Amino acid sequence: TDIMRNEFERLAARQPIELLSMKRYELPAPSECVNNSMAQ
Amino acid sequence: EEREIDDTYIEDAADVDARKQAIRDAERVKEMKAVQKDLPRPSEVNLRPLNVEPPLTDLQKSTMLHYDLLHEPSGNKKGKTVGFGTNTYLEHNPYEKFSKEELESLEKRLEINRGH
Amino acid sequence: SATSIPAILKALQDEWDAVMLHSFTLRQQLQTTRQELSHALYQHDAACRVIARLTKEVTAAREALAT
Amino acid sequence: LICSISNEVPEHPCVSPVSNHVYERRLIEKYIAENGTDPINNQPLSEEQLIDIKVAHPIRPKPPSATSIPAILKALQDEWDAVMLHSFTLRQQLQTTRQELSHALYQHDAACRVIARLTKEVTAAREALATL
Repeated sequence: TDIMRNEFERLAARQPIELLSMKRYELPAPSECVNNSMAQ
Repeated sequence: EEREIDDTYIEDAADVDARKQAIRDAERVKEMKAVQKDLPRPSEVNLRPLNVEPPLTDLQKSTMLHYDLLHEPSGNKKGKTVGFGTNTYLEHNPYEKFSKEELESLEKRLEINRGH
Repeated sequence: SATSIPAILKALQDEWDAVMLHSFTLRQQLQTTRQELSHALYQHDAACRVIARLTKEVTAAREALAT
Repeated sequence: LICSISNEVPEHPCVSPVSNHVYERRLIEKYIAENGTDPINNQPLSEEQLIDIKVAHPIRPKPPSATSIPAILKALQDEWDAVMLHSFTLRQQLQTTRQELSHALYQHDAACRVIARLTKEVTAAREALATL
């Protein structure tokens, strides 16, 4: 008895797959990056 | 017969001299917050008023040579009072130009972050 | 929206990733507007020293014209 | 962890249902037998109104940690609510710098017209006097 929350939660558990997060901050690369630098 | 009065007066006179030196040291330095560049002064000229402020910056900061130290308070006060006389409508023209200015560089911000 | 939930994870990642740069860009601009303001203050006070020598050259001229 | 009446570590905690506060059973029981009231708010309370601390029921809990999903979400509020104040420090200081820049560039624009006239007048006085 819940809203959209229940549909994606039950689908995530049934499929056995967690939604991917931001795999970006850790790697990066020296030499768009003016922004990425100022974020850091 | 003075006693500990000349010492109090000497501390008061030494206090007065420190109040005159700190205030008259520099307007920008005393209020709030550069590398030496004779090539930047040479490149900027390649017009006369820009070269005058460049030598003024190199003198106060003291590949950097110092020399200029003879260029006093009374002549600056009369210069400031004279320029104030020459300078609603003036308030709106300054607010409009400030909004216009408010409306290469990216490498400096990234290096500022690398320091952070 | 109906929007897939695994995607909503990557949205919140991107939105924090964006706000981090929207906070960064607004701070380096504040430092350089203050920095370029300080370059104007040196020229402002350097110019009013150059007017004192120009007033002397005018004062020297007014004495010679009288003679 | 503490009893609000005595200040000791209560060995039999019972929470009241009028002023929500953890009292020691043996201490609060005597307070009720003195007069039927809650010590803090002075609202009416009886011994049956008081309730011992219990395990919830059948759902198993775990201790309050940084992993726990709700504790992690309240953490991200602290992050953003602090960073929002960080923006004010730079928005307010920008409104002083641009206001001082506006008056500085106006004094520069009002003064440099007088440098242009003195460079004219001192050279015109040299052009006039030298010719005579």
